[PDB]
Amino acid sequence: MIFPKQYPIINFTTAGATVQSYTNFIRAVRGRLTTGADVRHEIPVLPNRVGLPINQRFILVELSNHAELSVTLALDVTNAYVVGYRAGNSAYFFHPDNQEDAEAITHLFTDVQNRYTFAFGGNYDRLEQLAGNLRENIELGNGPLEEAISALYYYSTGGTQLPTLARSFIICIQMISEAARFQYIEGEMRTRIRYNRRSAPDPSVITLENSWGRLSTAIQESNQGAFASPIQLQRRNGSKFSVYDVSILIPIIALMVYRCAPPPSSQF
Ligand SMILES: Nc1nc2nc(C(=O)NCCNC(=O)Nc3ccccc3)cnc2c(=O)[nH]1
Repeated sequence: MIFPKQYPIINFTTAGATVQSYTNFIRAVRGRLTTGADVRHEIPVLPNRVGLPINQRFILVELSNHAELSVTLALDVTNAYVVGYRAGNSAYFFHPDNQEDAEAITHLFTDVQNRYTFAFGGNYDRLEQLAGNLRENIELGNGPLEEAISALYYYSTGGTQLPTLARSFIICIQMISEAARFQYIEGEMRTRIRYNRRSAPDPSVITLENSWGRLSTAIQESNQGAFASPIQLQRRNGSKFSVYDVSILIPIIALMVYRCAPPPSSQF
């Protein structure tokens, strides 16, 4: 047999990548993460986890290498989170947050011979501890990505040490999930690809990543766009930047996590 559907796959390679091919990739990931059901202040909202059928729950990102290697990451559509990956005959999942997530990930990579669930979760704090480095000290760009794809591919066979695996996840998550979430972070990665120059993320990138949930909730709870409480971000040079309203974020955030139902008066 072969029980219906199967999750959408988007392909990207680091080999010969360009600003245009990376832009096409991120646009496609955003297109599979959202449905068009839910747009607030011109900003798409991800599907609500509540009642979402398991057949619509994930997307697959197949990454390949100039080294001719390929790994497939699985992203949860509710939050763009990388929940695990497959490399040939092994799959690995981060420790699930709850029982319902544990069941859901049994629907991924269902014919791999070897399935493992890490005993650690996949949040940045945990991965930074394992990597022995913070995000601010881990270079991003097309070279880091090419190297991360090889690292994930060789984990099975003892080639990749834990610290290097956790660093490689840190690279993938920011270059795929965070770029999908934020046009600003997609733009940061386009710069590094255009000049083929790797560099660690500056405070503007890091404070956006750390603030995604808070900004999603502040936008969704706003009064016609106005925040009850401002949110402080940082500029590139580390100086503070106060956000009072959704308006200044329209060019910056591309997707929000679903927090609250939209109040009457906005998709009519
Ligand atoms: N594996 C993984 N790990 C990740 N870890 C983080 C991370 O710690 N974020 C720091 C906390 N920031 C934040 O507002 N989080 C958030 C809010 C709602 C839903 C998901 C994340 C982000 N993305 C990812 C991700 O996309 N995949």
